[PDB]
Amino acid sequence: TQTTGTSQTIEVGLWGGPGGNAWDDGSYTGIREINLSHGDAIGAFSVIYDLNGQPFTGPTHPGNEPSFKTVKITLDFPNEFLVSVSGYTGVLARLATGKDVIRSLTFKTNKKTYGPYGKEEGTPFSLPIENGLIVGFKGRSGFVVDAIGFHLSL
Amino acid sequence: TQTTGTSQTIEVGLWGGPGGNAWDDGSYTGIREINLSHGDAIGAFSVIYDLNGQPFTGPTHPGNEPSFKTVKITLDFPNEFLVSVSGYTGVLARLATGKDVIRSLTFKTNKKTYGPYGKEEGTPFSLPIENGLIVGFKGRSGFVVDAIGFHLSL
Amino acid sequence: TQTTGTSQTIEVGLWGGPGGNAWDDGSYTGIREINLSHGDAIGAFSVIYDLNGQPFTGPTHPGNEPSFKTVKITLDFPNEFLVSVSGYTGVLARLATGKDVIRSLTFKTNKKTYGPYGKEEGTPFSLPIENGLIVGFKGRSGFVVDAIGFHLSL
Amino acid sequence: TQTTGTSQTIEVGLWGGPGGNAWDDGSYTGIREINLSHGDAIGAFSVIYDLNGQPFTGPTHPGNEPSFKTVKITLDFPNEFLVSVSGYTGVLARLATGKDVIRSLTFKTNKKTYGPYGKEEGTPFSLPIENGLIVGFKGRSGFVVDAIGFHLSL
Ligand SMILES: OC[C@H]1O[C@H](O)[C@@H](O)[C@@H](O)[C@@H]1O
Ligand SMILES: OC[C@H]1O[C@H](O)[C@@H](O)[C@@H](O)[C@@H]1O
Ligand SMILES: OC[C@H]1O[C@H](O)[C@@H](O)[C@@H](O)[C@@H]1O
Repeated sequence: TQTTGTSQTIEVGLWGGPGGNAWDDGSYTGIREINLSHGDAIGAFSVIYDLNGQPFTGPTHPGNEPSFKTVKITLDFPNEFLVSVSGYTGVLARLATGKDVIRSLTFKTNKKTYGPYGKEEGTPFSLPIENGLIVGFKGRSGFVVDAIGFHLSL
Repeated sequence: TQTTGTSQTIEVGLWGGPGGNAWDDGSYTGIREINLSHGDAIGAFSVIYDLNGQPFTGPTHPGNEPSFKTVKITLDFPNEFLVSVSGYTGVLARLATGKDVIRSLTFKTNKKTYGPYGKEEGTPFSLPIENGLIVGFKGRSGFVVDAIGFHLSL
Repeated sequence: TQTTGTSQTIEVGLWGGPGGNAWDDGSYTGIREINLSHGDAIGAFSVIYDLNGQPFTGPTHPGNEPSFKTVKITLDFPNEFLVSVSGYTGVLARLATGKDVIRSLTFKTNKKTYGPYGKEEGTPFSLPIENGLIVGFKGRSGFVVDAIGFHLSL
Repeated sequence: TQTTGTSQTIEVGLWGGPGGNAWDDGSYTGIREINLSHGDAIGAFSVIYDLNGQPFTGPTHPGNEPSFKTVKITLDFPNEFLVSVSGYTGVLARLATGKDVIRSLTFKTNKKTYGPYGKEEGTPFSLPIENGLIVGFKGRSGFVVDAIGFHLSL
């Protein structure tokens, strides 16, 4: 029985720690571009989604670490799409929190692999996808990316 | 196995005739407002969708009947949502095509009923929903709304 | 946020009256065969669903009209599937209920059309499908099929 | 547009190695009971799924480990359901294959945590779920569980 007016999607995650502040881009129809920054961890994470055949810039999550290396991943949408997302979660000493954050991220599409970005240290995690698509990102950010999760759809 | 980068939704319809030009707004996360015009049939039809908590103006489908009366259905989103859409499909004498067009439309939410709009003549049709939501509209339009269909999602 | 252990599917309908007793076959992987009976209305209705590549006999809804013509619709699963279900709802005088029942049903697959079964009198209804599949039937039955609805899935 | 009569679900995984023989239980509407055996790895793995309110015995994947202790996880379905499945993948010396297998598994429902089962050695993996349900299991098995994956649905 329907009890709310907002549609929903399957959501997996989050991988990472409880620090930072929660954010959720919601869901769209695909992924066109990913902009992130990295160093000893993943700092910024912002996405340009596809919305019914046209680009749609999602809310930004730059974090507050200005010294990281910036990276732009432009996917050959719609022929190229993610088939796997993996990374590492662990404590970053200079944060003085003792709580896990996203240390590294790797993006694998049906065409190639982007990454690893950041530092592969801590506990690894991976989300291989056999059927379906990531149609949205969610997570937690403070100084850097604390945690990440994904909205999935057929 | 995934073979495309564009996600999908269930699609039902179309109800109505083969006339006019086909249109499809695509899919979103909900419905915020519906703007239509009616006389001896449904003329204009445009929707303001919800996209992850923010309104998104969908493509317009004004048709071409300057004499029709305009109507604005502003839903109390997300608390209020459609639980049924019904209407009538039939020929319009002045079109002299022998083909059906959307003569009438009635929108029923969990809070109230809007309509009927237009003229309830021809063959009735209806889409009562028990679980899930309409997250997008599609159809065909010329001078009036020739046909209509819906994208559905949980 | 998940709150129950039972998965769900989009559900449309019901079309028909409030008489008889409610039933819901639930959802499966597809439809292999439909067995029904018809005369001046639709009497018995039971389905052989597909459950992950193997047939699964669904709950029976025999009704109580022994005089009806019995029909078996064996689909060439999985290449053949329903793209539309339509019919008529209305009062059947002899039932002495004054409530609408399923007077007629027509099943259209991508290969051919089965029916019309029963009597095409009353109010028509139709569910044409552009994307997705009927993966389960639900409704209400007494001596005949009082109402019917469908579970949809990609 | 629909082009096949077989419905589908999102599928994630597999986690583990390439050894053993592939299997896929397919999808259902829930999980009632999980049966497995464990020692220095996960040996047997079977499930009693829910299929529209009734139990459905899933295909068996006993592997072949006489010394492994057997566990029967009977969930308080439908109120109790998995919110996370995690474990470890890695080589098991005695198998003499040099390929990764499922060394350990932990099941976390909204009520309690079951496990860890087996030995937490090798590379960890985890599937936390925020929205949706695991409605089917798939993987590869030989003497033990070589790999595992999941079918997800709302
Ligand atoms: O983002 C990493 C870290 O940044 C700051 O130290 C704070 O916002 C923490 O709460 C957060 O965990
Ligand atoms: O099925 C038609 C009719 O059969 C019986 O008379 C009863 O079960 C009614 O409630 C039902 O409407
Ligand atoms: O299951 C572990 C192992 O068992 C046997 O040795 C074979 O079936 C292998 O292919 C498999 O990897």
